[PDB]
Amino acid sequence: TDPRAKWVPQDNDIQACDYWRHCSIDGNICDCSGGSLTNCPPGTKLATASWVASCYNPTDGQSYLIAYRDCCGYNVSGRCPCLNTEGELPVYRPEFANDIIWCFGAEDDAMTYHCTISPIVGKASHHHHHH
Amino acid sequence: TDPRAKWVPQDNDIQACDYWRHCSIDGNICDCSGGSLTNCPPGTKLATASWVASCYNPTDGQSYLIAYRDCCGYNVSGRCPCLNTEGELPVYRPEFANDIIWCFGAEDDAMTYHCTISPIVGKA
Amino acid sequence: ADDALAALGAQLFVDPALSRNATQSCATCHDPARAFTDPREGKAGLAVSVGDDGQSHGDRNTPTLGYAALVPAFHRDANGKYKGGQFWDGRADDLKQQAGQPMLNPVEMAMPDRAAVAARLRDDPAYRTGFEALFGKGVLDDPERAFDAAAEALAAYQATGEFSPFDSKYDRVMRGEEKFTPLEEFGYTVFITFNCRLCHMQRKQGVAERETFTNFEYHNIGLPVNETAREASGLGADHVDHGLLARPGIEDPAQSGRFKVPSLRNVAVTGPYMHNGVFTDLRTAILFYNKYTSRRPEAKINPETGAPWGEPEVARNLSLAELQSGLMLDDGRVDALVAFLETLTDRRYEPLLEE
Amino acid sequence: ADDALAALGAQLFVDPALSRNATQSCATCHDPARAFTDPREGKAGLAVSVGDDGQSHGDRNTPTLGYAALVPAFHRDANGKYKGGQFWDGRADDLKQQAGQPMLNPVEMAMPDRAAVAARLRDDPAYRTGFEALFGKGVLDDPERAFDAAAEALAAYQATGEFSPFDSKYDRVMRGEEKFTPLEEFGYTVFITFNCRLCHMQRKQGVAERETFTNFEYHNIGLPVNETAREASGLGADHVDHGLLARPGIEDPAQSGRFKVPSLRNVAVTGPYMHNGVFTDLRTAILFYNKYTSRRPEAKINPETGAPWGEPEVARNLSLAELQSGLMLDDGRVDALVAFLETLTDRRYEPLLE
Amino acid sequence: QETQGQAAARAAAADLAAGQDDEPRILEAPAPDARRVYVNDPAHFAAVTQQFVIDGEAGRVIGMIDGGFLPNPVVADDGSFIAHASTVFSRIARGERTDYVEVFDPVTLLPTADIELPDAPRFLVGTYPWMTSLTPDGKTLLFYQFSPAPAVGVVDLEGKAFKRMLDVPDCYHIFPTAPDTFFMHCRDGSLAKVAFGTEGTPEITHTEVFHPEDEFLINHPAYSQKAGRLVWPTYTGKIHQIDLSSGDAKFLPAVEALTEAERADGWRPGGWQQVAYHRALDRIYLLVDQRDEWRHKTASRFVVVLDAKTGERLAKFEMGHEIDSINVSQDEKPLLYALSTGDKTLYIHDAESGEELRSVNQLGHGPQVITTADMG
Amino acid sequence: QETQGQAAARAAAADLAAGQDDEPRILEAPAPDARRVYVNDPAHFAAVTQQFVIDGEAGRVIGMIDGGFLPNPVVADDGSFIAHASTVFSRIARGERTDYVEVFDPVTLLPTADIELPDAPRFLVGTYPWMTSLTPDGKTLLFYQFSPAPAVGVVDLEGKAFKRMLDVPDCYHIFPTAPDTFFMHCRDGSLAKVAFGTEGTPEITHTEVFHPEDEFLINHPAYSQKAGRLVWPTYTGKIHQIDLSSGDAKFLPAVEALTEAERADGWRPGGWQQVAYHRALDRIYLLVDQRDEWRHKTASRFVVVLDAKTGERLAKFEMGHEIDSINVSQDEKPLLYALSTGDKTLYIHDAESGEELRSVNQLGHGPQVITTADMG
Ligand code: HEC
Ligand code: HEC
Ligand code: HEC
Ligand code: HEC
Ligand SMILES: [Ca+2]
Ligand SMILES: [Ca+2]
Ligand code: NA
Ligand code: NA
Ligand code: NA
Ligand code: NA
Repeated sequence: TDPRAKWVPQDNDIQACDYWRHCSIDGNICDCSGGSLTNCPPGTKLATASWVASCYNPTDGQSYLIAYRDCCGYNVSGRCPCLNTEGELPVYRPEFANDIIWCFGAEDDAMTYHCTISPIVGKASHHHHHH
Repeated sequence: TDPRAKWVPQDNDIQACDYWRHCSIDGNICDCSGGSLTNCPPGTKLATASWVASCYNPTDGQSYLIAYRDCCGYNVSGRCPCLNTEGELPVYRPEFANDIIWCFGAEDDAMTYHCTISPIVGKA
Repeated sequence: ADDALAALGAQLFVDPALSRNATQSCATCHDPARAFTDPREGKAGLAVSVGDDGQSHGDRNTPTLGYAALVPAFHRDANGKYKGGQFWDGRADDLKQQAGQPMLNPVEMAMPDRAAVAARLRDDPAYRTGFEALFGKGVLDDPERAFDAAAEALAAYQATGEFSPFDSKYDRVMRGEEKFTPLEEFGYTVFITFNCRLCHMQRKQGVAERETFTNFEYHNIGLPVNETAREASGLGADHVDHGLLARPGIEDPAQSGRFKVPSLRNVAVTGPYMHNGVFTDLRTAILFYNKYTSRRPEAKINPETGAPWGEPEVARNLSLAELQSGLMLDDGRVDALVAFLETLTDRRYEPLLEE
Repeated sequence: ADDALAALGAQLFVDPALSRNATQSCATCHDPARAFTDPREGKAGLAVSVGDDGQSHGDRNTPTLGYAALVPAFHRDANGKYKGGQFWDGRADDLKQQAGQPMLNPVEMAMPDRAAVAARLRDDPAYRTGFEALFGKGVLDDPERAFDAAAEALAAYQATGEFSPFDSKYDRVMRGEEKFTPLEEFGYTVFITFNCRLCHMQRKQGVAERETFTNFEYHNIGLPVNETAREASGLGADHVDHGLLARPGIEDPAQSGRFKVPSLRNVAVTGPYMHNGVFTDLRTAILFYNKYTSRRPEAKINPETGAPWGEPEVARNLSLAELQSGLMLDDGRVDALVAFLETLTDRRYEPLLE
Repeated sequence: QETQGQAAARAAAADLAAGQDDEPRILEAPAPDARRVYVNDPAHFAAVTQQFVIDGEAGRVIGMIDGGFLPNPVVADDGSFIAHASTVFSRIARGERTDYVEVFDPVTLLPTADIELPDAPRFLVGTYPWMTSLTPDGKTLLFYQFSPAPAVGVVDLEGKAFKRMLDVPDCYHIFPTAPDTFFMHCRDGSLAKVAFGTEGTPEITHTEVFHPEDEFLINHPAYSQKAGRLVWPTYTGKIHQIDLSSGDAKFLPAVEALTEAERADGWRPGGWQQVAYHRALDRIYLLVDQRDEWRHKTASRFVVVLDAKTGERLAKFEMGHEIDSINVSQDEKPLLYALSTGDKTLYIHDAESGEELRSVNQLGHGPQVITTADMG
Repeated sequence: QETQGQAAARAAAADLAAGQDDEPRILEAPAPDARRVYVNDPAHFAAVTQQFVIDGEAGRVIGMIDGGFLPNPVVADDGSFIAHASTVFSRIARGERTDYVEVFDPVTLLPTADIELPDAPRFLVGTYPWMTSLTPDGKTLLFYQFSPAPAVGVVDLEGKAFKRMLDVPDCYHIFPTAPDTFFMHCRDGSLAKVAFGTEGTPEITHTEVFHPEDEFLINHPAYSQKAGRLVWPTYTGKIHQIDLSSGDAKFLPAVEALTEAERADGWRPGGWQQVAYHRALDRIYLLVDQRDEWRHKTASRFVVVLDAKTGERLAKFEMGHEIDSINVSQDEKPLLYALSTGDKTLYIHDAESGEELRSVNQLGHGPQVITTADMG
């Protein structure tokens, strides 16, 4: 809760903003509006675009690439809001930028932001952000 | 601040929920989004319909008829929300009912609730 | 002196010597037994009145004189609304300016000119004493002064408590002397929450000291021509009564068809209604406003005729912002409004309510 | 024994006695110096290969054998997507079932029948020894057992580490043994954030142990006919390659025009690209995906011809949900993708990158 | 009493250690069941609004549905669909208004119908559940209109079409009893029975007057369609009960939810959905607290439970929060749902003991209405 | 010290006592002036949002404007109009998308233009002011598009019509310099000048690269169009200044908003609108605090004020609240506006002394962007 302090990941509670996979999430955690860690809630549309972060998992000491995806087509959930920005770069490095509504590719051209999922896609880190 | 205590009017600050004319207000006080006690904010539309309450004025000991009017056509202001229900009767006595969106008559058929004004219209 | 001027007006008011054939006084058409309106039947029923010639009908309904003395002199307010004045089109600035006009109007009292009114005043020793005492020796020998004095007297008489007694049930209830019935109370609450109060209350907000249930403004509420009255008046099938635009010096076409909001005091006993006496029953006058709010077919049908209300005499400048309120008056609320408007009757006319 | 089986497959793989006129072996078309693809220029360039008769050309491009051993046997998954198998249309279930097919294919090695294959095997004293040691005495006298055994050996050989060494720059970087350059890391980031990872990664999520940059699924990405290859193939201007629908037992019309997602390992050195070899340059292969996303007129044009890409050979079943991603690849991201895909080249082929 | 988020982290960590793959996708809500509860958030008259679908057993949001300005939610008792009557505008809260009904599949939450209501005919009012109502067969939605006069609109959900407006007397609310019949409450203190057809003036019969002009009947009566039971508190916690199960109104004896001593000491009901009724147990629940007589929409902290037949008090629960609305699940061992508008939290209680079991917070801006299905 | 609501009570009581009548009506906002300030609430990505128009001198809300999903506001510097580019959907957050520009009269707040933008071309992103920009003459609005690629749309406000999209390089933000010219910042670290006065593809020229690949320029640079000054901090508080006043980019000496010692002690800019620029004073204001390097979007409690010409620090203010965004009025004795997203409050400070003068609370759900006109 010091907002300016270095963020400290945990691996025990995915609805909390300090859960290790949420290291560059911006919005709301989908598990709090009827989705789950890596699935969208009923009625929303899963975007195909993504943003990446290398998130350190304190459990096994490894850094994993989390390719976030938005669940779109609904007004924002309002449950479990979180903004983290580990390795987050400005908009002109959009692969690592998180203010962008990443709803591209969602079915029915859905473009409104409801919540974000945090699936792992790889094990790697970045020049600009490595453990 | 005890929400269940008898409402206690004051005649010293119109932006507060216990201001005497707001005895049956439901919504938001217009003076807090660019209107005034008896005028709507710019860009909103003044309804012609009204609901009435008899509100005691602690300044002069008199009860006055306040014929509330909604300012309509904008999303709810979100500022100075208030809900009082002195004398407020259920919907089947609509002249004294305050959950109804009383936007009837407003220009451009505006029907969304923004805020409410509290003009006097008579002695009660 | 304030008393003496009014007492002179009292005599002139009932004096048929101020009409050409000496058949008609102000009291003929403004009958004190009928809230100062005209009980006499003419070719258009009670819609319009017959002049001293026994043949000429006017084109507008004779209004009460009760509470006319509360109306401001004619003026334009800053928000650009004309208000106040006398006659349904506000063409007289005030009561004094209005008073001479029936005397000289050939369709009413039909005196040829001021000198002729002065000659009738001189013939009466009581007028020579009463006028000379208030206005000076010789007043009756100067037609302009004699006529202006007569108008002053009449205007003073109509400013007396006799014409504006404030002794209706409404007034009594507001003094805490008695209470409305649930039906009268409902009626009052309807009147103040529906659109009626937007025009038939003195003020926009606050509390009026001597409420007369008019804001003295001018509105076109879109009434049709009263055909039988229009035929009786002789003004012709192509005539348009432009209301306030007929006042000399008003040129603004937006004023066409607007008439002065009447006080609703005594309305229950002063039928028929509106500027041309078009509706006989008070309920019908109230039902008229449902044509702007109700979507039912009956809303558009005049219950007195079984036919549509009719095209407005003046289609333009209607007060639609006020009239198209989005809520109609169901029969319970019309009943309540009737009940409430009957409480605006002066105590001495309460006996007329039964009939 | 596993070693012996694969070693017998190593012998078969380069043996032209498995072709009718003894002019060609597996290795002729899957040349180990070219990541097991075909370097020979025929009538349609390198798009299609010539068979043992020196004239017949196929209609599809010869794919690498590297990493083909990682592909699951053909099956339909629980979401009703078909996965796995061998050939561009998955018509073989696995490497054993596929190995026999070029041997008997008249447009490829052209042996008339299994008996003719068994006879050529019996002619070689080393094969009598090697096959008998593994499959028993007289295996070569029975054409069915001989041909099945030859297929088993070849499939065993292709499952050795030599075909799937996992020694590319990408493998080294994932082992933490070196780092991508900035351009290669940008390229990897583009690959995993744009639509490519929807089809060219083994798993939906988690970490793959032996990634080969394909999910083994079948997709119609809407490629045009390769006119010169289709001419060379002799299949007729009237022919339509229906992809997976051509697999016997597949009847579902939604599979028409879908082909197996290829592994992108060694992609930089196995041009030309796609099932018909239609694009010679890796950059053109990447740019083709911009046809579904960019609104620039240039996105409609094949840069190798200067003319429109051409209508899809099969109009229907296009993977539009995946392809119409709403984001185009500008030239910087194309450069980054090329750089990334170059890191998927096996160490022994790095000198081909040039 | 590992939390939902904790269990999920444990399971995700175990899938990661196991190398388990799963496809990111759109989830289906679990099958509707007796413990599903919906909470609607009118959001203090905001132009757009939210409904939260919740599993009351787990205390978990299982989905959401967006709505427009003061929409009216309905839930089919049999679990087959949910719907709402909603209003939107071409430029957020200005411009052209469109009123519409949407019907949603209760598992995928996708709209399966979107039915325009001509001439913007909905009554915009702080949300009263019985201002829009399903007939018992689920085939018709009935909604109230106030302007220009009281009327009821008829929407055919099976045909996905607006049918007609019925003109009614000066009456309010809509309690359907049959495919073609519903009751309303009239200003004169009667109920009106309205029986309607595709065309033609409906047959409107009034019942006897059943309350005086100075007893005020709340805007949120409870109505059990399957029981035909209309449970109607007044401001003093006197409860009228009307049995419509015969198809006509039968007036049952009145009960008092509060004792004479409690009323003398200031106890009155108060909140928004102040009353609930459990059909199988025939039990009435009422939000009450000590309050001044005109603080009838404030939250209350207590719920009294009474036998609907005898009026006998069965319990008085201390809720431990500022509760505005209550409702119950309609199964055995029901849940008592206690929604706090100020805390934006639904508290989920054992209805027999009163104990708070679990709670679901962050339910929008000003959540007020709880709806359940009576599936039994 | 009498508050606005107190003074309003006394005036109302005086009107009553005196019998003064007034007509209830729709107020006009006071004429735009240097101390009017606009606060936009993107409301944490909600589908509908609000803008608050405030008199900074009285600390009073003088009006509001409703918007759709992540709208971009613009304010004409001469006070003649305000406008936004906004996005709505036919069923709250689902269905057909419509993007549009509205222009509003700044006293009546009435829309004087509503211009549809074909094919839903806006970039939907947490609000960056210079992602939609007016040309200096006020006749053209330029907005950014990200999908399918960076592009800039040209809207004719005089003709009230969308004109065309301009294809650009891999670049971001729009800083207009003339009626037909604007600059953007490229991924490669150059700025691009885009000249579009002629029809067809614009003339696009790049500067030299002005920052390295590992120096990160924030999403909220300050741009004074009347000065032609682009003030662009990096994550460490190094400030790039580009002078666009000749129509071409000239790079001014870089300045450091923080000392080497403060940076070694953890000081970094952070928040949303981190930087403001006062044109007449040629003065730079930067929100800073001690933070980990990747907490760059969190609130800060300090503002440093520095001379743009020399880089000399003029002041460092403890703001006394968690501030996300700052801006300044462009008059003499300017106000320093300090908005807290978490408190939903705009704190209004004397820019000279840093002292807090007044505040305006309840500004929506998550307010983040402050805009002022430069009327001098
Ligand atoms: C022949 C019938 C008749 C006689 C006699 C008559 N009036 Fe009238 N009175 C009318 C009519 C008709 C109107 C409305 C005319 C119009 O609006 O043009 C009127 C209107 C007035 C009004 C304006 C009231 C209002 O609300 O606008 C006053 C005052 C008035 N009369 C006073 C007098 C006085 C004083 C006399 C005697 C000197 C008099 N009247 C004689 C028929 C008459
Ligand atoms: C927009 C202004 C306006 C509104 C609103 C309005 N009126 Fe009127 N009313 C008038 C005017 C003007 C007249 C005279 C019309 C004419 O005769 O040309 C009038 C006349 C009447 C009359 C006839 C009086 C007479 O002496 O002839 C009655 C009765 C009446 N109004 C009752 C009502 C009631 C009750 C309501 C509310 C249902 C109402 N009015 C609403 C303007 C208004
Ligand atoms: C004349 C050239 C040629 C020869 C010789 C040849 N191949 Fe192929 N190979 C191909 C072509 C072309 C394809 C793809 C054909 C298709 O998909 O229909 C192919 C496909 C395969 C595949 C499928 C790989 C994939 O990703 O789908 C395998 C395995 C294979 N070859 C192994 C062999 C073996 C083992 C031999 C020797 C018995 C062999 N090939 C001989 C040209 C040849
Ligand atoms: C919808 C699934 C899908 C997507 C998304 C996809 N591909 Fe492919 N890709 C394929 C299939 C299937 C083929 C073989 C197509 C064929 O030949 O019919 C292929 C072929 C290729 C080839 C030629 C490989 C070879 O050996 O011939 C390359 C290079 C390629 N893809 C790279 C990309 C890149 C880079 C992306 C992202 C820009 C991408 N793909 C997106 C399915 C996909
Ligand atoms: Ca009359
Ligand atoms: Ca190839
Ligand atoms: Na007539
Ligand atoms: Na005139
Ligand atoms: Na070719
Ligand atoms: Na087949």
